[PDB]
Amino acid sequence: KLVGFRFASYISDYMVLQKEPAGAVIWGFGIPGATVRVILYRGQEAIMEKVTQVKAQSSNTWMVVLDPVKPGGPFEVMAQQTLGRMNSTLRIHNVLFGDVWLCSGQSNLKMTVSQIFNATKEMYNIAPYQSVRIMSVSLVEAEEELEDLTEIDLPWSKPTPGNLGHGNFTYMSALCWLYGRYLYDTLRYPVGLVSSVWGGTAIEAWSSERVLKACNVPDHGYIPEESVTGPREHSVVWNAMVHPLCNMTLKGVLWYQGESNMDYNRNLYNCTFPALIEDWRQTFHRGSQGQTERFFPFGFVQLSSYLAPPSPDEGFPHIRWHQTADFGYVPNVKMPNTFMAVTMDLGDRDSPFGSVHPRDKQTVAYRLHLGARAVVYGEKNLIFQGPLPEKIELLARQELINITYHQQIQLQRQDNKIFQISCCSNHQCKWLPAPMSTFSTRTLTLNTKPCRDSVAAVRYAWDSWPCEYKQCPIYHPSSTLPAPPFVAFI
Ligand SMILES: *[C@@H]1O[C@H](CO)[C@@H](O[C@@H]2O[C@H](CO)[C@@H](O[C@@H]3O[C@H](CO[C@H]4O[C@H](CO)[C@@H](O)[C@H](O)[C@@H]4O)[C@@H](O)[C@H](O[C@H]4O[C@H](CO)[C@@H](O)[C@H](O)[C@@H]4O)[C@@H]3O)[C@H](O)[C@H]2NC(C)=O)[C@H](O)[C@H]1NC(C)=O
Ligand SMILES: *[C@@H]1O[C@H](CO)[C@@H](O[C@@H]2O[C@H](CO)[C@@H](O[C@@H]3O[C@H](CO[C@H]4O[C@H](CO)[C@@H](O)[C@H](O)[C@@H]4O)[C@@H](O)[C@H](O[C@H]4O[C@H](CO)[C@@H](O)[C@H](O)[C@@H]4O)[C@@H]3O)[C@H](O)[C@H]2NC(C)=O)[C@H](O)[C@H]1NC(C)=O
Ligand SMILES: *[C@@H]1O[C@H](CO)[C@@H](O[C@@H]2O[C@H](CO)[C@@H](O[C@@H]3O[C@H](CO[C@H]4O[C@H](CO)[C@@H](O)[C@H](O)[C@@H]4O)[C@@H](O)[C@H](O[C@H]4O[C@H](CO)[C@@H](O)[C@H](O)[C@@H]4O)[C@@H]3O)[C@H](O)[C@H]2NC(C)=O)[C@H](O)[C@H]1NC(C)=O
Ligand SMILES: *[C@@H]1O[C@H](CO[C@@H]2O[C@@H](C)[C@@H](O)[C@@H](O)[C@@H]2O)[C@@H](O[C@@H]2O[C@H](CO)[C@@H](O[C@@H]3O[C@H](CO)[C@@H](O)[C@H](O)[C@@H]3O)[C@H](O)[C@H]2NC(C)=O)[C@H](O)[C@H]1NC(C)=O
Ligand SMILES: *[C@@H]1O[C@H](CO)[C@@H](O[C@@H]2O[C@H](CO)[C@@H](O)[C@H](O)[C@H]2NC(C)=O)[C@H](O)[C@H]1NC(C)=O
Ligand SMILES: *[C@@H]1O[C@H](CO)[C@@H](O)[C@H](O)[C@H]1NC(C)=O
Repeated sequence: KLVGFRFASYISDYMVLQKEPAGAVIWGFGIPGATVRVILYRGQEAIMEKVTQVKAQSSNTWMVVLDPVKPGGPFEVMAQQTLGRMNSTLRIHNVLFGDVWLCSGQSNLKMTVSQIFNATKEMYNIAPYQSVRIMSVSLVEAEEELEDLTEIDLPWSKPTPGNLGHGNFTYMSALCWLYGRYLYDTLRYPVGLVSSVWGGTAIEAWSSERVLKACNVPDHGYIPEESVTGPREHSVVWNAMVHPLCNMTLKGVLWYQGESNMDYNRNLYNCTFPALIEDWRQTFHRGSQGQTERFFPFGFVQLSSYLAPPSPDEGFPHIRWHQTADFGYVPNVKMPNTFMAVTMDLGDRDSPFGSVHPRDKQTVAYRLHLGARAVVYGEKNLIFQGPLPEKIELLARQELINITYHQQIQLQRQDNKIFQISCCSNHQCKWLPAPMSTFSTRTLTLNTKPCRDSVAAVRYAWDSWPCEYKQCPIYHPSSTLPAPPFVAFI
């Protein structure tokens, strides 16, 4: 109905488009049946040209896929609209080509540069990162999937101190920006960061109907008040803030979510999250006409610490577990081409926003940058996963449990209460603290004395607030990566 020739909403000046091998997609609206010519200029020279015609059927859209472009810039992109004796031209300037990353999640990734530690110096450190272009999607929800973005908080723009730290939970994600900054330090070519994030949302709002069907999520349509403070309805956030973007070619996705699922559909998270990334991969693949990799990188953050009221069953450790598909590490078979950052040891007790919103986002960006370099940018043989036990065995006569880790381990502190084992007597189990007894470069021996001989399972770091800041027991000496939490059965 709106027949005004225009680019898509997220196509503006200063943007970053996807680089070779993938081809950037340029689409917009116009008059049905009119002809559209999209020309890419390097300076004043027209490097390339594609031709298409605006759909005469329902969509009312015109779309071209450019040829692979080499990272760099600046470029210009022009679209010309012609029909009969009617002529129109659109031009966007200072376009760059490089790796585009989509950041989404809830309030912890909404947190801005102005809100984190060392805020001012990070805010004003942009001089070497002017080719790290940024955009923040405004909060909109919709009952049905949308073809275009309704509302944009921060259009494509070069980073400045003001737009980096532009308020409380507003413009630029500290995590997204810092991660893109590490990425630019490494890659040294243009990076684009599009952040569409809504605080206090459950993963159901971010998933389409397909994931809900695949995981048999209860079709309440609504979600317990306190658990989630944002849009309850299913898939609305996805419909209005992520679906329109799936026609943009992007390098990868950064994801920080799970806090709102601690007490809502907890036990289905190990289904929904892998299903979510898979559905996003497929939908972006078809939306960009195959330009986005069908298995594009999906880097995510494991939930951080949280000072929580005492509870018999805490959701946070369960969600930390389910975020790995109950496997303890990524990438794994259920999540190929994915990297993770463990953040439970980066707890902030005195944060003004809450224990759940720690201000140390630089360390998170560093660990995510390790994961990305290893999994995505061919920096193999770089330690990006924390020490995880390859072998667990039980010595019933010695009343011990011998655990051996794949990587060498280094002891930062002993915690009698961090290791817990389950005591199933009369076939009724009970979780009890198991103190560490012996330690070695690659193995440690736990003690069973409090549980007699009915041992069934062990678990490590299964508390919402497991340790104090950067003070967890087990660490890698070289990589400064913490031993991730886990549960194992005997
Ligand atoms: C509070 O926040 C500020 C702002 O971010 C931090 O200060 C920056 O910290 C980063 C990271 O330490 C510094 O970046 C490093 O700079 C070194 C040289 O930078 C100078 O020289 C280059 C030209 O060579 C100039 O372009 C640049 O502007 C600087 O003048 C690099 O050598 C570093 O890279 C390598 O270092 C290690 C090895 O030691 C490698 O392992 C790395 O992978 C990497 O390859 C790095 O790029 C930056 O210079 C700091 N200053 C500013 C103004 O940003 C504070 O650290 C932070 N403080 C606290 C307490 O949180
Ligand atoms: C994604 O993650 C979720 C949560 O981790 C998984 O859902 C649970 O998975 C576990 C393990 O597969 C299931 O546990 C089974 O529970 C049975 C009884 O359940 C009752 O008791 C528990 C607690 O006591 C209550 O919470 C529950 O509501 C019921 O009242 C046990 O009988 C099972 O054990 C039997 O078989 C095993 C097989 O080896 C023996 O070792 C045991 O001794 C015993 O004979 C088992 O413990 C649990 O039922 C699942 N649901 C819930 C709500 O907890 C998903 O499976 C997981 N999905 C994927 C794909 O990873
Ligand atoms: C960017 O890439 C994405 C990739 O998905 C594309 O998104 C697709 O957009 C179209 C919109 O045209 C979506 O298709 C629409 O689905 C409607 C509802 O489907 C459900 O409900 C119907 C009955 O209610 C069932 O039959 C069906 O099986 C589903 O269960 C259809 O009703 C739509 O057709 C009707 O809508 C238009 C209104 O615009 C009418 O004018 C038509 O005449 C027709 O009656 C339509 O098919 C599609 O679902 C989206 N993809 C996905 C995966 O969901 C974008 O199109 C693409 N953008 C560009 C510019 O290329
Ligand atoms: C960004 O947010 C911080 C944190 O505040 C908390 O989180 C926000 C998301 C909101 O939900 C806030 O309602 C919430 O408290 C803000 O810090 C707060 O700053 C204000 C003003 O500087 C402080 O208010 C005053 O505090 C003095 C104490 O000396 C009282 O006497 C006054 O009457 C008045 O209440 C407030 O204490 C402070 N809160 C915390 C927890 O530190 C911050 O202002 C905000 N910044 C911007 C730019 O919006
Ligand atoms: C716990 O398991 C580890 C792992 O095997 C044992 O350490 C091994 O000890 C043998 C002794 O001959 C060495 O040859 C291996 O090289 C050791 N492995 C490693 C990784 O160091 C350890 O002895 C076991 N401890 C107990 C009490 O059973
Ligand atoms: C549209 O106008 C521009 C500038 O006047 C011109 O270069 C172009 O050839 C025109 N296209 C038509 C008339 O189809």
